Amino acid sequence: QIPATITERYKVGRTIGDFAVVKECVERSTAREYALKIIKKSKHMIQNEVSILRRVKHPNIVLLIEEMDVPTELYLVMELVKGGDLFDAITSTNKYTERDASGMLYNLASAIKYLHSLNIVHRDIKPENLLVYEHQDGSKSLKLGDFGLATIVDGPLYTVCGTPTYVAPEIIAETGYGLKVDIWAAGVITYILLCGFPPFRGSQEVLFDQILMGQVDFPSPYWDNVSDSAKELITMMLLVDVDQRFSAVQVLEHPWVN
Ligand SMILES: COc1cc(N2CCN(C)CC2)ccc1Nc1ncc2c(n1)N(C)c1ccccc1C(=O)N2C
Repeated sequence: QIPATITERYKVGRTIGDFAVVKECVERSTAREYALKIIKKSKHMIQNEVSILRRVKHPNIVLLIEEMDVPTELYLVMELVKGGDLFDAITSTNKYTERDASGMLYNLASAIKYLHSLNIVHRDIKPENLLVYEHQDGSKSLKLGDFGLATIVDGPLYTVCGTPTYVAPEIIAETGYGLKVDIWAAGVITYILLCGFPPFRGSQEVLFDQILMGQVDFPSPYWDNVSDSAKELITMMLLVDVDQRFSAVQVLEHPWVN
């Protein structure tokens, strides 16, 4: 049901992601591959995400190319990351080396640092919203996407959202939260990369009470070969104290990411 302007210039392919749907497409003039995200409309949440996607341009954030708006849906031509999401990559590989995990955290922290410099909190940083990028070198980067929950922090936020595995304890406590919930989610992800399981796993109230306690353990034998530098960084990212918890700048300054 797609407008002529899109089909005129793009050959729409298979669905690659399923509120919205994402499809593969080929730009006819160049044969270069892109992504088409189709957001269905109701008879304010879409306006917010496009306003964010218009402002965010960063090599580690999925780029918005152009918008085609019709009454029933909104069409977004977006960058295609051909690696797939990080969730599928973690399912196939089990765990990563410290060198691979540290380079991936460098990409995530770069995107978060850029977002926080705009006072944008993502609020949905998780492996399903990270995309693995294939370089010419064979090296792989990460790109952050899906800003449907992103918002500008002009004061403390209180709305509970995000996937519980990655949700910061201040969100669960409903006492107010800001940009640093993104750092906590990045800390949980880094922890998953280094060992293959989340730091807080629960049994749904068990998981929340464990996050609120925020006791990060590095169990044997899974963490025996992991460096103390990595355990220090993850610990500083997963601090319950919002003031002591690392900012994205502090994450990037840490030796393990350098
Ligand atoms: C070949 O590329 C992919 C393959 C798979 N599948 C998964 C299923 N498996 C059976 C085969 C491999 C998946 C994805 C991508 N790519 C991708 N490139 C760009 C996205 C995006 N997904 N979608 C889906 C997004 C997903 C999360 C966050 C943002 C986006 C976002 O806004 N954009 C614009």
